Amino acid sequence: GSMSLLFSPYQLGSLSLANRLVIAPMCQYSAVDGIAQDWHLMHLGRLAISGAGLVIVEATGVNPEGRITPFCLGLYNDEQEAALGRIVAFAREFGQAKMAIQLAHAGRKASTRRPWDPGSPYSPEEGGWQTWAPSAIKFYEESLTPHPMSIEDLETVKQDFVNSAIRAERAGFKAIELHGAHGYLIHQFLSPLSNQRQDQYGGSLENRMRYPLEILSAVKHALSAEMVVGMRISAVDWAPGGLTIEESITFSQECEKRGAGFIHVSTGGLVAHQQIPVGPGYQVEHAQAIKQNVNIPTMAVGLITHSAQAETILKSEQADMIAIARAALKNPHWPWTAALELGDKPFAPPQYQRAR
Amino acid sequence: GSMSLLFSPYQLGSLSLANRLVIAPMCQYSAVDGIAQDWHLMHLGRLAISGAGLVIVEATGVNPEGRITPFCLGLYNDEQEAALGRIVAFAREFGQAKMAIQLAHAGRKASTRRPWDPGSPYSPEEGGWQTWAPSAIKFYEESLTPHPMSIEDLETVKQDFVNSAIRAERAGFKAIELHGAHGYLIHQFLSPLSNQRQDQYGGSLENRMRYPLEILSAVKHALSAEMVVGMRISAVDWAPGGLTIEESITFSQECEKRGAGFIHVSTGGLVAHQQIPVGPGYQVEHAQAIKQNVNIPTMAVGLITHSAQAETILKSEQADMIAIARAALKNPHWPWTAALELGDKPFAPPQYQRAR
Amino acid sequence: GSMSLLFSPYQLGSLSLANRLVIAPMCQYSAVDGIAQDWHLMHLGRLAISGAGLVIVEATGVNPEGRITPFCLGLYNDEQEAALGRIVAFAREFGQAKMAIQLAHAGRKASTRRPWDPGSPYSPEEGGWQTWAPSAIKFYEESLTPHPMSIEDLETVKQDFVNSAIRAERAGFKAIELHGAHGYLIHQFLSPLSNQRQDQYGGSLENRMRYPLEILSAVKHALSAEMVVGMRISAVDWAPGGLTIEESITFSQECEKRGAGFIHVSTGGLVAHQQIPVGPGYQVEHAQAIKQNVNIPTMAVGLITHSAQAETILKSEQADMIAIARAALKNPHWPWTAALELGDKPFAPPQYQRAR
Amino acid sequence: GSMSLLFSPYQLGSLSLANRLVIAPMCQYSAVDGIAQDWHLMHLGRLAISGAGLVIVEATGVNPEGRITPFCLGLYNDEQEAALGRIVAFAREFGQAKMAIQLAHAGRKASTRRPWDPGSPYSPEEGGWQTWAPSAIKFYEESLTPHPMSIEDLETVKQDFVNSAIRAERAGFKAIELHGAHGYLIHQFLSPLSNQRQDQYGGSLENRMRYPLEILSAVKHALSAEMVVGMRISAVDWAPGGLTIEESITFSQECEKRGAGFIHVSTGGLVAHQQIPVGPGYQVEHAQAIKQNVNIPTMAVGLITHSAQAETILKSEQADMIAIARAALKNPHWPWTAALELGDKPFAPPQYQRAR
Ligand SMILES: Cc1cc2nc3c(=O)[nH]c(=O)nc-3n(C[C@H](O)[C@H](O)[C@H](O)COP(=O)(O)O)c2cc1C
Ligand SMILES: Cc1cc2nc3c(=O)[nH]c(=O)nc-3n(C[C@H](O)[C@H](O)[C@H](O)COP(=O)(O)O)c2cc1C
Ligand SMILES: Cc1cc2nc3c(=O)[nH]c(=O)nc-3n(C[C@H](O)[C@H](O)[C@H](O)COP(=O)(O)O)c2cc1C
Ligand SMILES: Cc1cc2nc3c(=O)[nH]c(=O)nc-3n(C[C@H](O)[C@H](O)[C@H](O)COP(=O)(O)O)c2cc1C
Ligand SMILES: CCC(CO)(CO)CO
Ligand SMILES: CCC(CO)(CO)CO
Ligand SMILES: [Cl-]
Ligand SMILES: [Cl-]
Ligand SMILES: [Cl-]
Ligand SMILES: [Cl-]
Ligand SMILES: [Cl-]
Ligand SMILES: [Y+3]
Ligand SMILES: [Y+3]
Ligand SMILES: [Y+3]
Ligand SMILES: [Y+3]
Ligand SMILES: [Y+3]
Ligand SMILES: [Y+3]
Ligand SMILES: [Y+3]
Repeated sequence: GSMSLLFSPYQLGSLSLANRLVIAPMCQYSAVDGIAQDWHLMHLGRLAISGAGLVIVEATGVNPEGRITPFCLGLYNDEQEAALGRIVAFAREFGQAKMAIQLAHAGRKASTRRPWDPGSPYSPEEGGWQTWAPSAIKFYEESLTPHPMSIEDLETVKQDFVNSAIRAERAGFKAIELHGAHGYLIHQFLSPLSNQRQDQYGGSLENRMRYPLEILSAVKHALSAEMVVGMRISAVDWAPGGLTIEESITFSQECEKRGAGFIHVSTGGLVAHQQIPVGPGYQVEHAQAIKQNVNIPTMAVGLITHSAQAETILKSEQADMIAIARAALKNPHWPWTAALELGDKPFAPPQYQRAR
Repeated sequence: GSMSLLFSPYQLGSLSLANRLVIAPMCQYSAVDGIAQDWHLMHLGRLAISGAGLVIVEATGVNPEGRITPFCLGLYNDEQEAALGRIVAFAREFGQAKMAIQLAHAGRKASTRRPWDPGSPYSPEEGGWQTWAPSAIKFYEESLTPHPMSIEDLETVKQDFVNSAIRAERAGFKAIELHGAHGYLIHQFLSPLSNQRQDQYGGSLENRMRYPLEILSAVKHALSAEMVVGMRISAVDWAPGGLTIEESITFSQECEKRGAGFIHVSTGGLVAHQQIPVGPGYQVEHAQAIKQNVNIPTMAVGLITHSAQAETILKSEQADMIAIARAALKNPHWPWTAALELGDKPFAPPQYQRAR
Repeated sequence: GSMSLLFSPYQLGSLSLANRLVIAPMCQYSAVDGIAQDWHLMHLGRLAISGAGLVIVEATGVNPEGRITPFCLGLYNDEQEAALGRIVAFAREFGQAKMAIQLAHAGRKASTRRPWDPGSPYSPEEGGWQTWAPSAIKFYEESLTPHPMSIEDLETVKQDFVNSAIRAERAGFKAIELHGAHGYLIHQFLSPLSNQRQDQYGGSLENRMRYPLEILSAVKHALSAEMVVGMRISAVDWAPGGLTIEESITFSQECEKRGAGFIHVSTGGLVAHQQIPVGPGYQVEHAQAIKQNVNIPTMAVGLITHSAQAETILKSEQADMIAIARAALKNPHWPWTAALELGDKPFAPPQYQRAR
Repeated sequence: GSMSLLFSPYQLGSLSLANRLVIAPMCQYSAVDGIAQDWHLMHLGRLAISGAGLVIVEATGVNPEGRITPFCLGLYNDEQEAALGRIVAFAREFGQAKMAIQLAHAGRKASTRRPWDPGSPYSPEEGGWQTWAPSAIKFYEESLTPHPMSIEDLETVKQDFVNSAIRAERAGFKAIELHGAHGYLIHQFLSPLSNQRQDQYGGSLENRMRYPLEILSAVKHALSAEMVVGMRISAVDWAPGGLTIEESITFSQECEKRGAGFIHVSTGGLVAHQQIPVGPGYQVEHAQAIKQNVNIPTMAVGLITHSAQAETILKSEQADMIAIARAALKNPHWPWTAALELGDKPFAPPQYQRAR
């Protein structure tokens, strides 16, 4: 690349990327017992040949109770690892995208239904399960009060993150994103609205960061040095008394000190009474606040739908990388059109080059 | 549908379609021994969820020597049939498209390379094969002169079409398109530039139509009556002394009498010295000529790239159905954008409805 | 031009046009006593530099009572002629469009309000006037029954058309379009729903065509031979018992025999109880019916909004020229984008070439 | 407006604007003796009905020698004022834009040719004139060395700015933009590359700002209090030893103290050996630097071509208003399309509402 920043090659730690465009993680709710299915090969295989330099696989539960739904991906046994490795192998052969995976634990937001099947969370008798959380504070008022995690629970989930990370590297993923955003377990520890613990893992900012930073360090220590481990954050909670940009800056700096390779900057998701001023680029200001206070790449996301918008965000130095989600659902070849509009050569596998 | 013709439900014989939009067949050159691969599940699965009412699988050889390349799909053994049936099953579960397959024999254009691997056709020592044709007339001057087919050769290929058709119906395909276009075997019989036979299968128009009409009747007789069997034609050869629109009208009328369910109207492909006046809708006039002389649905194709162009073709009654190929490679969700521009509700699988 | 038909130079009679794109006439309702104002210089000057090869000025009344509204253009005195000549001179200096004007008489549809001021027609005491028509049959039930025109009335209006044509030629217009469409005076004579006369100007088709053909012949005879005089028609009435495409074909053939230079093919407008199947290219079929039966250029119009749609209409030979109206109101530089989409050089005046 | 910031009503000093979209000044080189012509009515009248809330008329010379070219607008006599007043009156009748004018003196860049007539500046005997500048330093090496301005020259040109401002207010303009950018006279004083004076108007930053700040204060004092007077700046020179963003921040703050109503942030234009990193939004970072240090509205400009890009600039608080130029030449109804893409009601005069 030469004409635009968006499609110029970029170095993410030890990982050489074809460009600065990222496909954000998007849950598909199409797995069986956490095992990726034909849908994921069709869905992720398309994103891998889209032209983006990095594709982040949807939130993947580190243990059965960490899945958002009974239909989410998991990475806690050999059968799930083999299915994901097959998809990574397809991406290696046909696309120019590096494959990353988002390791997650849904915390108090687990055991829920597909978004297109509205209703209350699955009760244990309906095939659901009781959730875990830093504190016994509910997100869904209609379901069971979450189990407050003991010190041994913290070590169990942390080891599950480590084991899922080791499986991911073995399956061929070149980067890992820890899901500390959108109201799931790590975010639940970070924010005072959900963390009311009275030990050293709740209260002050340093206490609320303590367990998420342990997970990051433990994951980084269990992987080879060339593996990239990043953190997706919710920089603010959009609710009174929640996470502030100053605290998220501090957390992002602490993540960098422990070897995080990038910060993926999102917002919201912690409480139902949030008020989010949704609009084009409504989270770009938060990405710029993070980028100006860390020395690792920052990914912006949120209603980024046009190449000229994406390139301005990079050129004006609001972020280092552009992530898109819904624009890629509408047009999975968004990078093709975007590269042409910016004057760069679009990527296309040989099978598709008669349309180029 | 209610706002446009393009996205109003349509009946193709006994086959109820969600709309009048067709994805034209597009060779992928990604098979192994004729067996569909992961690429085809990714490629065809996406087209099946695109919103189109009908997806026509790429040209599939009825026997090993009928493949265009060593990397084309085949439908002459159980392993190939099972792999295609798996893709059809994916379409039945997630998409609203009916699945069709184009049964083909490449004739004198067989045993060639991938289009992105330029070079001469594969010689027999390179893993290629000598081709079959109605007459010993070469398309590629650098390769072997094709073997002119005897009467028993005609019956062998005809039975191969029948067997592939039976396999296709068993694999779940609801429609079959016989490939009588683009310079392959059936087209080679139809045109005087390639058919110089001295028996009852060459010479007059009725002789040149005789063998293609036999294949159609044999295929239609070997399948259940609710199966749709259509014919893709090259209405003209774009070369002096070749097929004329009057002859293609006659052949299309003869196809209807034999039970053909639709006519898919393309042009060209027979000889290398063709001069094609390519441009937006350059084959639509040929589709209107066929439509005005037959009582079965006519599909138009050829540089149809915009919804307003497609809808005008239907409203002005130049054709009954719209086929797209390259526009679907560039944007596999073309029907999504097209439906919105025409004021109709776009189709999207539930996994993607948060982008709708 | 060389890449598309739409932007290839075209010969309209003795007029050499830059392309085949026409801006259809569009009433602006912004005149004072029929005199063009600053609005018309802003509006028509923009259309003249748009890139279209031909701009047709809105329906211009040949006498005060022939105006649709008190705010319509007129061409029956020196002050109106001078104002229009100033606009034609602006077009000559900056644009590549030839200037045409639509000469009209509203007949029984005259003396009405601006479309954005809904209400009954202006009564004579409100500043309106009683209308003239072939028969005493109302379009608006709330207004005065129109005067049925006597023999001297026919001669008077015909002479008004002649005088306006002479003024138009003197002001610099290179083509004239007679408004025989959309339910106005000439159309009122053509259709049996509005013409119930008992003399030689009503009854048979030959009688209903008689007065419109006299106007055409008289206009053609009064102008220099290189002036182009065309006819805009309503090919059908979209009402039971109205004009048929067969009758409009005959009238269009009679127009050519009198020296008409083109047929502009529209539909509707005669009666309020019409049912029009509106949609993209819904009048293109009617244009093709006329084009196949005359040897003068045919202009298609009606929801033509995209370059690929326009080029398909020309390439498939449904019409000889493409007319647009509402697409040019939405984007007055529609030809700029259209030429780029078709691969041709877009026209731009030197003041705007830093955007090219 | 309510759905987007770009099309929400905005307060610019005492001026109520329909939205936050600005049409940037664009020289047309179509005047005669500084008098606006039919071209300017066509061009500026279209911009006034485009939907933008503010239209800035092209750089207008405060005296004959301050014009960039012999074909630029001037505002130093009654005939020029009356012609501009007739355009403002057209805008007031049909559009929703408030009208502003850019008052300028080209300094050492005066007496040049139309951009589409490349060549050396007009010499005095060819109808050109010798230029004035803070120092006898040439921009064009082929022309006469500019006159270094004496104390009376400063007072004379300052009075010319005052007189033109009074004429502009009398002609109906509601805002004035002083042209302190793009290498013209005021910019020539600000930058050390062009200002080498040894008196109190050169040397230190305080000295280089002294004369531009006098012009602003004198213009502000001669107008009514409700008139808006802004400053267009070149925030950096893109050349070694030129203006820095720190210096432009200081100048912008000094402008605010003396009553400037807004800062319009551009860059470059001072020296020919500049190297500008052109790209989408390449001047937005400079606008944000100004916005973060002043309490008056800041306008961003420079390759802003898409609504999502423009809205992101506002929502992420890089600027308060969006200015477009070349995008408005390509599509003068850019605000119409932009409002629809952002979900707001587009503005259209009643004559055009049948296209909405
Ligand atoms: C269908 C869907 C699934 C998503 N799943 C995830 C997820 O698993 N993990 C995550 O961090 N974000 C998820 N998100 C949020 C996106 O990653 C992204 O942050 C959000 O959609 C805003 O970006 P966009 O406007 O480009 O879509 C999902 C979004 C959608 C629409
Ligand atoms: C990559 C590619 C593969 C194709 N393979 C086939 C094929 O197997 N059988 C066939 O009948 N046409 C084939 N075609 C031709 C298309 O079906 C279609 O008729 C042609 O591309 C014109 O349509 P379009 O302009 O919409 O692309 C292929 C076209 C492309 C671009
Ligand atoms: C505002 C407006 C004014 C029009 N005025 C005229 C007219 O004066 N004479 C005429 O023959 N048609 C007139 N028409 C009809 C158009 O010329 C054209 O035939 C019709 O709008 C369909 O074309 P389109 O879909 O491209 O707009 C007008 C249409 C509009 C929207
Ligand atoms: C034809 C043309 C004329 C221009 N004239 C002026 C001018 O008179 N005064 C000025 O400050 N900028 C002028 N400019 C610069 C623009 O105002 C604007 O700052 C620049 O084009 C970048 O914005 P854009 O990318 O939206 O076009 C002109 C630009 C163009 C293309
Ligand atoms: C036939 C009467 C009339 C024509 O409209 C005479 O010119 C009235 O203006
Ligand atoms: C200083 C002389 C001059 C510069 O503009 C002003 O009078 C000449 O017009
Ligand atoms: Cl293990
Ligand atoms: Cl999520
Ligand atoms: Cl083919
Ligand atoms: Cl009309
Ligand atoms: Cl300038
Ligand atoms: Y323990
Ligand atoms: Y920087
Ligand atoms: Y019909
Ligand atoms: Y009379
Ligand atoms: Y022809
Ligand atoms: Y002096
Ligand atoms: Y703020």
